Amino acid sequence: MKAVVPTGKIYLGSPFYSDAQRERAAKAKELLAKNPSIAHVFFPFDDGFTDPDEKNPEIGGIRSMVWRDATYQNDLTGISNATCGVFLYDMDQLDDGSAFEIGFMRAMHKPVILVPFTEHPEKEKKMNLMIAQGVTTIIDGNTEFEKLADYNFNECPSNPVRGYGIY
Amino acid sequence: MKAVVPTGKIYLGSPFYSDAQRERAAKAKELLAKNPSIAHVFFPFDDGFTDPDEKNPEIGGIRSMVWRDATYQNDLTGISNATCGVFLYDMDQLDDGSAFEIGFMRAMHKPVILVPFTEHPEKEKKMNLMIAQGVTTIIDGNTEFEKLADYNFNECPSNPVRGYGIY
Amino acid sequence: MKAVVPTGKIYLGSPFYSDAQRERAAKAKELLAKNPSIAHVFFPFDDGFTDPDEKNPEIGGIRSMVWRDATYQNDLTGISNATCGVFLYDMDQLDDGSAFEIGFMRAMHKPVILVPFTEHPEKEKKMNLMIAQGVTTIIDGNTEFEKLADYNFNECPSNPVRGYGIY
Ligand SMILES: O=c1[nH]c2nccn2c2nc[nH]c12
Ligand SMILES: O=c1[nH]c2nccn2c2nc[nH]c12
Repeated sequence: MKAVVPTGKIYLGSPFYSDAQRERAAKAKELLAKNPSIAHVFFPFDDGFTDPDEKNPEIGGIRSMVWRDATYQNDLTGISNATCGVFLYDMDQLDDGSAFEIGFMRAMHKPVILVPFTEHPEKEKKMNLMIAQGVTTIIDGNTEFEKLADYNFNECPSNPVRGYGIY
Repeated sequence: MKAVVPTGKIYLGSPFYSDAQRERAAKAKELLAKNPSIAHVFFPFDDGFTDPDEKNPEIGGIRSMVWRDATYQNDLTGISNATCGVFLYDMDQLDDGSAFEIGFMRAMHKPVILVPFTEHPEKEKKMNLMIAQGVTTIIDGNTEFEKLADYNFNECPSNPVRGYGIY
Repeated sequence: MKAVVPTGKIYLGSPFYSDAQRERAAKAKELLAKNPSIAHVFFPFDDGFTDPDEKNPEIGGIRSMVWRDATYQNDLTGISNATCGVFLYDMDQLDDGSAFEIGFMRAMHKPVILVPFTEHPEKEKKMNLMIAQGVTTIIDGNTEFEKLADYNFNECPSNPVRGYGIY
């Protein structure tokens, strides 16, 4: 039914190194900010843990175990707090972090919205079975990105992945 | 304590074919709508998934696997998002869907409010052990239905099933 | 990133026998009430279940199984509804109830804020490995209690236990 207050709490999973990825994430953020069903959005790369004992940290890049633990746990906490996952999913460069997180959320029985992106529509349209069956809602990033502004995250209606060859 | 905003998110479980069942559901919805502790109510039958490749689908009839998956997942998603379950539970015609959902929610450690209905109070008062022990709060549907309007769904105080013979 | 509404739902775990304990709980409650990230706070001892069939029940005495079940379940329900745990943790008299609840919440992947108190700073600073590693954020109760008023419970940033000997 119609929610009295917004209840949607989104875990936004995405790689964040290159341009386009960062641009995708930013646009996703604005779109979600326009959605009246959303109470909160968590994006892992926004904040960050600082290890006082960590000298000259990179990103390459050997990191302290304290930093690793704190950041990983910040992400798991984000998944725990979240009601649903929204993943900006690069089909050209598969991100195993995002896949890990999708599997994690599905094991918790939480709904997962997959938002796939490709710069090669001329190439074969294929998906790993675990992703294709694991995700509960697909919203195409190249053609339907704008739907993130209107999607009812209070209820997260299903939309099974179809039209992808499956391996 | 007193909630700053309503936090109650209800999964409302009930069969929805017959008259009476539908009436029960409607009254339940109104009562819950009057409750200030509730942020959201999900009722499985309100919306629906439409499989484009499904021609002339019948309730009770053979359904496509896509529709089955999407609908089942819509319910599981509702259970996931919910903080608690409220089941309009017909003691005269046992619904195994509702029982399934009760078990699912209890396995997730979520509280379950059972709202039993009978058209034969003069008849034997008996309940299956898994339901009687599984549910955390009982509110009699014939005599206490109205309590759905005032019950504090921010905290869901317990009220164990008593007065039922157990098999 | 920034919440549209507060989403923090706190399970406040603490013993409630001594005046010192009750005072800690009270101050904690007041501090949390000032936190704009918090939607709701649950404290187990605030309310109570009353077993009509229980004659002259005594705190610390033999309790009816109905009371035991209902009360235990009220706590588990509090943990279920909660997004995170905040534990007023007496390092001088270890409370196994609170520890139980911490383990329960961590098994559910929920974040746990430990707020340790000691009146014997002269003694060695030691912690059980399961508590030190189980907890996701430590806020010292003796020196940093007030931080409960400002902490962002929408996201619950990590802060690993350091400075304690580990046994
Ligand atoms: O720096 C990060 N690398 C990274 N790989 C996977 C998740 N994350 C993550 N979340 C927050 N910061 C980071
Ligand atoms: O609500 C309670 N929770 C709880 N955990 C451990 C003991 N207790 C306790 N004793 C009386 N009421 C309670």
